[PDB]
Amino acid sequence: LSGEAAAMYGDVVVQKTTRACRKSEGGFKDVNTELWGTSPYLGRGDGEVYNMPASNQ
Amino acid sequence: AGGLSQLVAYGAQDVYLTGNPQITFFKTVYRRYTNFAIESIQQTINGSVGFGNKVSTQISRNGDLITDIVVEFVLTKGGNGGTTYYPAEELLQDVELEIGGQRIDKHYNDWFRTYDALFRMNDDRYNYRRMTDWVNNELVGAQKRFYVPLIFFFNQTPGLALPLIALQYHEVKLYFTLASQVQGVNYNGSSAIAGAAQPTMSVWVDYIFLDTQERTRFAQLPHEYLIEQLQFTGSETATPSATTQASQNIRLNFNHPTKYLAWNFNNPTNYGQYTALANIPGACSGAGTAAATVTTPDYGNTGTYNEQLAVLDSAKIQLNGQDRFATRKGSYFNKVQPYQSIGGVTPAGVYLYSFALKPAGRQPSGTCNFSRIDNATLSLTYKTCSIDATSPAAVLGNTETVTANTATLLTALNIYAKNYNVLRIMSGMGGLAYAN
Amino acid sequence: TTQASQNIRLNFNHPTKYLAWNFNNPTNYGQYTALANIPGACSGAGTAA
Amino acid sequence: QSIGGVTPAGVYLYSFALKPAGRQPSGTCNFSRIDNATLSLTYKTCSID
Repeated sequence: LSGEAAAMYGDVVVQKTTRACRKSEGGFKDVNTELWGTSPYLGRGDGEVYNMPASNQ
Repeated sequence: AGGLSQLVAYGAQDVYLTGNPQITFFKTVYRRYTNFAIESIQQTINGSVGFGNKVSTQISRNGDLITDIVVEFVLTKGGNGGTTYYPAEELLQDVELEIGGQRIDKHYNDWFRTYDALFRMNDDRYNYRRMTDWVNNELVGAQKRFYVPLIFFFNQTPGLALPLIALQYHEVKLYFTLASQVQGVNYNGSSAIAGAAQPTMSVWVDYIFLDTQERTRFAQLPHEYLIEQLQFTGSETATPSATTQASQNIRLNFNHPTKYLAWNFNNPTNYGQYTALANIPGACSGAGTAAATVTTPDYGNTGTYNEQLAVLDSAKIQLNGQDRFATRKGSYFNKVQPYQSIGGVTPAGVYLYSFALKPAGRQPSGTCNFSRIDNATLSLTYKTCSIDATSPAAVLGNTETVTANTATLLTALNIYAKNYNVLRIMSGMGGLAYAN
Repeated sequence: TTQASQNIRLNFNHPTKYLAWNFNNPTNYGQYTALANIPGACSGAGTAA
Repeated sequence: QSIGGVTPAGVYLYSFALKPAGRQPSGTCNFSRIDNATLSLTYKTCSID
């Protein structure tokens, strides 16, 4: 390291943290995304939403 | 004279009991309820039914709500009286619940055998056995039909009945795995029973049919249901025969607000054997006679309440490397936690620790959130298994920190967690709020 | 015939000065090594007993 | 290097601190930012009589 390179060493060479949530007081607040079939079949059954009076009658 | 001699004797200590009264016990006000009818019909099962086979059924959307689902089996017993032990739930090796092809829960035959060890109590557990075993000293060749009720989030309270009205797109289905070996039916110990018949099964689904004022409501309003899940994977233990009490740290890998943890130790070759075998009444085949052997249970009596034959000496649970509570001996988790939390009797070899005041209910009452906890561990200490199982003088006459030499076979550890999640139904699309 | 290995997962938090460990014989307090028929290494070491 | 004494066999130490015997902090391993810490051990083969 040169006098100048050394300040940049810290900023560039030394690895940065990829997981910084401490697993607490914060934690994995983002990793809980909903499980839902990511767009089901909307054919057989859609009429109970838009044509409901017909189903009830 | 008479009751009025008590009634008129009103005083200072009654001002907080009957002064300015709020309720009267002798006129009930009843609530009027929405019209519905209960109907259960058979579903069609896909796949070949048999030992070791996997089958599934997709639930026809004939009803509005799904409540109880019962899996019906017919079996012929392949052995003599006392050779079976809840064979109906052994056969139902597991069941997986999906809503629209997305996992909600999954239960295993050992759980079913652990659930009635913990939560199903009095008459219903005896009746449960009546629905799952041969309980009248029946002989080989006897055939009967069995009723194995499922215990998913939606069947034990109508309040969580599964909403088909509002689940226009996610079709609900069940996957079943059938056991390759059922004791006293297909196998006797490790030996196949020649001529044993294949089981036949059907699934009954209890549909609720609603009227038009409320059925309209269901289809139009969003819903969020607070539901339960079971978390599970197994592990093995080290159980010493002599000179030491072994320790074992079993790392917990659970998520979500957990109402309780429960576990058992068993011999994986004998379904429901959670204690050591011994040459005492009901504790092994032939017990009390010259023909007694302590390697095979007298199966119909596999369950016992004699904790002396249980392997566990003590257990402690740590939260983020710190003690969650001080170490307890094994009989605490077998007798006291279920006394304080459930109100039944837990058989020896099955243990529960609650975080909840009343885990048997569905109203949340205290939970441990294992998704915000760095690590948690179940630290076990075992009894020294130095007692000759064949000598009643030693089996029935020793100290707490020792148990029978046959306890060394109880190598299978099953740790269950029972938690909460939220089922969201939005404009016909269903799924779960948290995936952890 | 083998040299077994373990990967022990640690449960620590907070600023740590050091990690220390020992391999104990749970039946004999403070015993952290093997026992042998040499002076001070086992009971009766060096004699027929 | 860290203490300046003799440690009986079977007891092992690895320090993060330059002077762990004292109280003045002299370097630490803050496990609050280490999500998976593992101690890997290899054993010697127990073949000597």
